Order: sequence, then C-alpha cells, then structure tokens
Amino acid sequence: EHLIAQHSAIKMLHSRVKLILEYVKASEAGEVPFNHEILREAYALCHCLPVLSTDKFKTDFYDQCNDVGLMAYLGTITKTCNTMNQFVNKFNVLYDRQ
Amino acid sequence: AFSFKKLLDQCENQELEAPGGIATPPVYGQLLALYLLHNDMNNARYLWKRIPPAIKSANSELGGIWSVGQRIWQRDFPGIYTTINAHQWSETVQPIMEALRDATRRRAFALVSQAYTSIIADDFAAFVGLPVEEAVKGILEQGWQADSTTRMVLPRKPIPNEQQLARLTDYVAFLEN
Amino acid sequence: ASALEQFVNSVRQLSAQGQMTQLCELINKSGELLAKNLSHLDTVLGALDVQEHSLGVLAVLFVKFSMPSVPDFETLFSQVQLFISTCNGEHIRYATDTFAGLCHQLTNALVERKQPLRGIGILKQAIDKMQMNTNQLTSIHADLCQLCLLAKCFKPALPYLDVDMMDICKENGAYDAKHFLCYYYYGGMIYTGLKNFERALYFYEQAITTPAMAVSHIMLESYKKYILVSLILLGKVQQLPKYTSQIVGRFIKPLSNAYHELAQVYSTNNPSELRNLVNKHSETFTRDNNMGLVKQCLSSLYKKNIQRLTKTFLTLSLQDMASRVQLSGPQEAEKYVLHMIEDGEIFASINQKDGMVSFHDNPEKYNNPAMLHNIDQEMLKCIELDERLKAMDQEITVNPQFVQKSM
Amino acid sequence: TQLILEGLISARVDSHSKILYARDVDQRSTTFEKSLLMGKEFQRRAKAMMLRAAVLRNQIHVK
Repeated sequence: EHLIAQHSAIKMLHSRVKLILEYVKASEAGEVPFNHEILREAYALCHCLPVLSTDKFKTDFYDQCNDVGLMAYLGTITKTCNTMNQFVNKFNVLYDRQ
Repeated sequence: AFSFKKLLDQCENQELEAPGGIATPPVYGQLLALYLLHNDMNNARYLWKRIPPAIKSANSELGGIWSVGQRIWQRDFPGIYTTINAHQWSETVQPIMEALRDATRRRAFALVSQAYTSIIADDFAAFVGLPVEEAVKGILEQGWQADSTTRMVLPRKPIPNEQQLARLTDYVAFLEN
Repeated sequence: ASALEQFVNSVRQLSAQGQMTQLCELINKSGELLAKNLSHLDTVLGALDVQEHSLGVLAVLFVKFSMPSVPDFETLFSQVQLFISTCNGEHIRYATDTFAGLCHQLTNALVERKQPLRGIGILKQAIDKMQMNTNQLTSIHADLCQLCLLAKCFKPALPYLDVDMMDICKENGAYDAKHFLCYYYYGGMIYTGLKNFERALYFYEQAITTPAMAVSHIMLESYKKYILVSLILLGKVQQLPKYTSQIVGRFIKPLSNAYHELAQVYSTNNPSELRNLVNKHSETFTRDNNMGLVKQCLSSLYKKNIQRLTKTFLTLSLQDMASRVQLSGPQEAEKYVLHMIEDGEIFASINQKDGMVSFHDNPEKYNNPAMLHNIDQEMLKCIELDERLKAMDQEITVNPQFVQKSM
Repeated sequence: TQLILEGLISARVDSHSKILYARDVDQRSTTFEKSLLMGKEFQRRAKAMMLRAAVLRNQIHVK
C-alpha cells in the first residue's frame, strides 16, 4: 500500500509532464507559437528540475538515513532476540530439564 | 595488483597440491615475494619457517628475499631499498620485486603525509629512499610546502538506488513475517 | 579368503539391489572376518566399484588403517585421493564414527612423519563430505587445525574458521569432547598467529566454558593462551562468564598462577617491572611452545600507554612521550606512533619542526556510505541468523515431545 | 592526568601549548560506535548460543 500510494502520486505528476510535453510538441508544429509566460515558465521549471544540492544537504540526507537505518538495525535485533528467546524456551523443554 | 593476486592464489593452490609435498623453488620465491608485496608479514614469516633448510642452502636468492622481508619487518626504509637493489632477482622475481619497491614507496609516502605535519628533508629522503632535492621537487609538484631555511617538509594531507531499494524491501519482508 | 569373497559379494548384491540400509547395517555389523583376515584387501579394493561400493571400500580401508600392517603410504594415499575424488558418500553420514577414527589415525600418522602440509586439503575435503551444512562442526576440524598449526599454513583454515559451525556431530556416539577442546585450542592458536586477537580470545573463552569433570593439559594451555590474548587485546584478563563450566576453573585457577601473576603485574602498568618479572619467570613461560606472546603483551602494554596518553593529551612532544612511556628516545616514540597509525589504532600527527605529536580528536563522524554499507552487511547476517533460528524452531515443533505436551 | 584517569573532569591536556581543553563529544558518534559494538557482541553471543544448541541436541560431552 505504501508503494502503491507513492505510485499514484508519481503517476499524477507523470501525467502532468505528458500534458506539457505534448503541448510543446504541438507548439513546435502548430498551436500558438509561444504561449508567453507559460512556456517561459515551463522551461524555467525544467531548469529548476535539478534542485542543486550542496555538501550540507547531502550531509544531512546521509545523517537522516544513518539514524533510522541504525534504528532499523535495532528493530531487527529486537525481533531476532525474541526468536532466540522462543527457540531457547522450546529447546529447554525439548531435551533439557529444570 | 589483480594479476599479482591471481598469481599468488595460483601459487598457493600449487603449494597445496604439491605431489611430493615440496613446491618448486620458483613457486616458493614467487609466494614469498608476493607476500612481501601485500605487506603480509605474518604469512611470509610462516612460509619461510615452513620452507626446509635444504632449499635455503641450495638457493641463496631465497635467503636474500628473507633478509629483505626482515628489513621490511623492521621498517628501515633506506636499508630496505638498499637490500632490494643489492641482490640480482631472476626474471620471475625482478618485476614483482619492482612492484614491491613501488608499494613500499607509496606506503612511505602515505605514512609521511598522514603522520608528519612537518618532517626534515633528510628524513623524508631516507623514508622514500631517494635523493633530497629531486624529492623536494617531486613533493612541490605534489602541492606540498617545503621550507629551505630549516630543511623541513610540510605534507598536505588529502550506493546505487537499486541496491538501496533491495535493502529497503528486505527491511519490510523481515519485519512482515 | 572365502569369507572375504562372500562379504564382497554381499556388498555388491546390497548395492545393486538398492539396499541402502542393509548395506549400512552390514558395514556396522561385526566384521570379524575383515579384522582377522588381511593381505587380501587389495583385491577387495580392486574388484569393488565406486559409489556405495566405494563406501564398502572405505569400510575396508578403515579396517586396514585400524591395523599396524599399513604398508607403502604412497599407494594408500593415492587410493584415498581417488576415493575422495570419486566419493558419493550419500550414506557415509551413518558410519561417521569409522570416518572420524580414520581421520584421527591419518592425522596421528602425519604428526609422526612431520608432514602436515598436504593433510590440510584432504581433511578439508573430508569435512566437506561429512558435514550436512556449512554450519556443522566435526572432530575432523580439530585435526585440520592441528595440521595447519604444525605446517604453519593458516591460509586454508581461516575460511572455515571464520564460519560459525553450530552443529556438532555425534560420530555415532564416538565424538569425545577432547576433539572439541582440541579444535577450539588450535583455532585460537591459528587466529593468534594471524594477529586476529578478538576471534582467538573468543575461541579460547569458548574452550574454557566447556563443561568438563576432569583436568586436561590442552584445557590448561587454552586457559593460559586466553590469559595471554586477553592481556594483549583488552589489557586485562576478561572475567569468565557465569554461564560457567565445571571443575575446570576450580582446578585451573590454582594451577595457572604464574599467568595470573603476569596479569597482575600488567595491571600495575610498569613496563620495566613487567620485563623484570618476565626475566624472573622466563622458564615458566618457556613451557608454552611460544615466547613471542610475552613480547606481544609488552608491545600491547606500550600501545595501551600511548592510547591512554591520547585519551588524556591533545598534543604531546616526542621527548615527553618517551619520558612518560619510558622509551630510549624520541625516535622510538615516533616509530611507535607511525606503526600505530599504520595499523589504525590511533589518530594523531607528528610535527618534527617543533618535536610535537598532535593527538588529533576522533575525526570519524560516521557520515559516509561505508558505514551504511557495513550496517547493511550486519543486517544480512542477522536476517540469515533469524531465518536459521526460525528453521530450528520449526524443527523443534516437529519433535513429538513438544507435541505430546501440547496435545 | 590523574583526575582524567579517575574521571569527573572530562578534559584533554594539550601539552604542546600547555592548554587544558574540555571534552564535549557528540552523542551520536559515540552512540553509533557502541551500537555497532553491541550488534557485533549480539551476533557473537548469537553464535555462541547457536553453538550451545549443537552440543545439547546432539548430546556432546566428555565421557
């Protein structure tokens, strides 16, 4: 559901890009030769598309990934020890006494 | 490097599959020199201890390689370079010996760059086993600082999306069950 | 010889007619004819075929090795290699005791002849054939590690020692824990030889924690090596867990008193006094087959003093560093710092212009993809570990005893 | 130096200029380091307990 949820959002944006791309293709052949502030801005948004990142943003982006990634590692350890605890409890009844 | 590693693996396999239990002297020499190349001092020392004294007596080149290895263990770079260039190495040993020379040069260069904010020009020349002035010009073209008055050298210390998504899926699948 | 021919014919019939369990029980039967009758086994090997015929050949070979009449070892070794190469031991897992005894006898012969270099590969192949999974530890591993230690060739061992083998083989009840102790002691020695002090200490600790009701010299040597490795790595003797053991510790602690004295003097933290004690007790530590571990302990004490200085000093001169650590001069301190930096044990820098060593503050802020990759690598070990844990838990559920209590 | 060894001063001795610098380490760097050590110890203890099940399921002991 989480991935389909982002799949719908990307599809929504993907449909918008198709409309812009088709309009430019039609303008190259027919339509209005220049819709003025629209294609001017549409080009500006294709230039703003590569959001420039500096060293600090990649520093913080990797900072967030490592923090929760460690949290993910802790969650796996917590799940693993519970399975170990269940294994130990079952093993102490399988052959062991007391 | 990669070819040297493949040769080392092949020589180790040949040693393990030796018919009479004793490898040919070229194989032992290649093994020892390649262990010296990778700075694997423990493996080289154990291999030298494993070699019977009959090979050592019948092949003084093996003794020379062992002396070079002992010099590497003591990390006396001028002595290391002097000993390497003193003994004539056969066609199977000369290129790998020169590779060991280059590896030692790079190792000393990195150690000086890391540990030494300042170093005497003579000390750096001894560490690299090269004359002082051309070493100075080589480090100047390396973007370093050198003081002529005090003869001191100031070295300058220098996941794809597909792999991530696979790891993220393995996050959920492990926690899903 | 008629009885041997009848036995060969019976083995052939059981192999050709698909009688796996009948052949296994015939091999496991009395076999007095094989024991009393000899000099005809070569014809048995020649006439018999491979696969389970080769399993019968292996049984005959084990009978041969059980006798002192073993002849030309070269011809025997070629036959053993041919059997291993053409091995189809789909049922050798039943006659594990015979194979374990064969491996023990072969290793004893190799030690007697002082040729342990070639036995490493044969024992590796034997381990591969015997174990069900890579997570299985057998008695052959002890002999393999012994051969690696004697031959001073630790290269093959390290792969199969870096893997945790959590399935001990009963050897049909013939697995004496002496093999377990030998394997752990020799693996610890091999790891010490490769400067892998952490895994060597782990192996020594596991060997110490083995529940044993009697004293053995191998166990005492494992304890002594554990003390030495603990002194080298952590600078102190790691406390034995309350997971504990049996009379082992109770009798060792009185016995290994000299190593405890060495540990105490190490705790006093005086290189001069430590060297004086070592000279006093030289002959005591000479009974170790290695004296280099004491020099390694001294070097580790020097490195620990340097690290304690770094934990307290931000920048220290070479002269004062030599004075504090009691070194002969600034050059020795400079060389020690360079060697420690090369090994990655400290982050510092030396300024020869002013004769100062700058103990740099820890630059590792842990903000690189390498740490993320390392975390993901530990993940896959944990996920595989959890899957193995779940698999055993399912196997436990199959046990009738759990079901009988549940029903 | 003795106080640092005992504790409760949290300081570093820059003996070059003889200046005592206080230690203020980031929690995250220490947290990540010891968390990784815990995971390595947890895996090592996971191996040891995993090993212990071997000698008991297969009845392995000194006779």
